[PDB]
Amino acid sequence: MGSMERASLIQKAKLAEQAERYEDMAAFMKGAVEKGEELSCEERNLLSVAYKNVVGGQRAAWRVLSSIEQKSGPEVREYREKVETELQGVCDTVLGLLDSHLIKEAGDAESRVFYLKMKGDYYRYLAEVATGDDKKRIIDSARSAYQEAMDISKKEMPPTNPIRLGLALNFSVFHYEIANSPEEAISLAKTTFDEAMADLHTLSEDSYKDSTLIMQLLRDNLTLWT
Amino acid sequence: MGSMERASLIQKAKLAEQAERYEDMAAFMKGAVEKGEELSCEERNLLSVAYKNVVGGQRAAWRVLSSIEQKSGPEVREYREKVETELQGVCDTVLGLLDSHLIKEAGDAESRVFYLKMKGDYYRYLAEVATGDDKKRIIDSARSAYQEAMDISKKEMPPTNPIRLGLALNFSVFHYEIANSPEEAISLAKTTFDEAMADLHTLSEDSYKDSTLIMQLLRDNLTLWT
Amino acid sequence: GSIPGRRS
Amino acid sequence: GSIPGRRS
Ligand SMILES: *Cc1ccc(S(=O)(=O)N2CCN(CC)CC2)cc1
Ligand SMILES: *Cc1ccc(S(=O)(=O)N2CCN(CC)CC2)cc1
Ligand SMILES: [Mg+2]
Ligand SMILES: [Mg+2]
Repeated sequence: MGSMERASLIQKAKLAEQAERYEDMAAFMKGAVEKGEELSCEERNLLSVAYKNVVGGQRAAWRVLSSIEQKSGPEVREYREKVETELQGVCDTVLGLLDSHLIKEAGDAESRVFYLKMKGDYYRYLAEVATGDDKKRIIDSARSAYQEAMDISKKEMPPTNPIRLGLALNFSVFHYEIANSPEEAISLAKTTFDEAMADLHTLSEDSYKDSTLIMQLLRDNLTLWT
Repeated sequence: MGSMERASLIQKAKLAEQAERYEDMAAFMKGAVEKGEELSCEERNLLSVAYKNVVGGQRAAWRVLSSIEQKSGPEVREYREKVETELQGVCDTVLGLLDSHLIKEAGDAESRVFYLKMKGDYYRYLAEVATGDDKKRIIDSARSAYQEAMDISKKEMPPTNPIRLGLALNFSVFHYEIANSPEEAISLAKTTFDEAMADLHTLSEDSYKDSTLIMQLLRDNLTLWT
Repeated sequence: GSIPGRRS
Repeated sequence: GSIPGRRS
């Protein structure tokens, strides 16, 4: 997208979202990132929404094909492998944008935490499909990214901040589903929920709605896990 | 897909449908068609389902972008144009498969009607986005395909046959939405419904369910149109 | 509306 | 489940 203006790429990403054209939306936002300027809060959200939709469809397809493969010529494995390779390619693309150079140029806590949460998520999606020599290393990469995000978030954000809350939610999912640490997942989700609940009194009506929506998700996991 | 076995392409198209990977499903079925053998009833349905899903997403996106464009830089028109070009490319691809050589090799009425209904549908989707020198010619192409399908279907199929019913449904939509002929649309839908209703007594339970599902769609249009 | 036609 | 994260 090198010949398109940054502002036009951002405008088109917004149009692509309204049209439910998430692959286009991701390509527009990748082009925007590659212009080399830092991203605003709204632009970070467009980038994240685009790729979460793309990889979400791939993950759902991969789970369907993997289930069929587990229940049973080479066609099912071949097709599962092609969807898997495509999913890994998208994750690698996102990780490459974060490494060149979104994270290193992100100095305030809001931006850096956002990108490190992304990094943990995309390594987590790689871990979901990993089986071999690098499954352990991929899991550690996800852990390290989430942990650094958590350390900054606890130092620099209030406990009701929605990015801090979503980070803790996803890290708890990492512990439960990837790292075989359900007790760590439960402890993290409970502590996060309780510390947020104690801070709600400081919030406006609108912020209260933002925070409680994510706190509910923590609760729904705790209900499924306990 | 020239190096993949026909049977493997058909198997993978079925897997792609279960995974909701419709672009893949369409590419697998295009590969199957290009092997040059005629298609069975089940295979014709896989081809049709794949492309209807692909073009359906494009049409829905095009309508979102066209609405935004009508309500209002060059970005919205540019993006609507790119989605439009992609939609036209898919329609041209389907029409090319029908012309080389599905229709000419389709000698029994079931196959020929199925493919001519497809041809009418894909010209209808082209007509939905056409504005210029060829809008009239594209509309006539759709009309001619549907009309030939109708002539064969009335001669060779009972009035409850589901393909005959779906053809009449879609042709009535063509009349209402494309050809500015709502009375022709209403007459066709009413006559189709009534002649099917008079034939239901000949059907098994399963066939009765197949036919009445499409008759309901004719009724829902008649209710919206009258 | 036309045949949905999107499920085999 | 994780953050849906699929709508801006
Ligand atoms: C990872 C993650 C956390 C929280 C959200 S949110 O609450 O839906 N929200 C955060 C802020 N932002 C601007 C209002 C939009 C999304 C999403 C993802
Ligand atoms: C164009 C069109 C007409 C009818 C259908 S159906 O009734 O859903 N059906 C026809 C036969 N076939 C095998 C049972 C599957 C689909 C679909 C499309
Ligand atoms: Mg510029
Ligand atoms: Mg062969």
